[PDB]
Amino acid sequence: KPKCGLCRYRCCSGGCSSGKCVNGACDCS
Repeated sequence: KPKCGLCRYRCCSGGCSSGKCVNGACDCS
C-alpha cells in the first residue's frame, strides 16, 4: 500500500513529510 513522503518510501507530490525527495523517494539519509 502507499503512504509516501516518509523515508525511502516515495515522494508524495514532491515535498516530503520527513526527509527530502531524491527524485523518486524521500532521502531520509
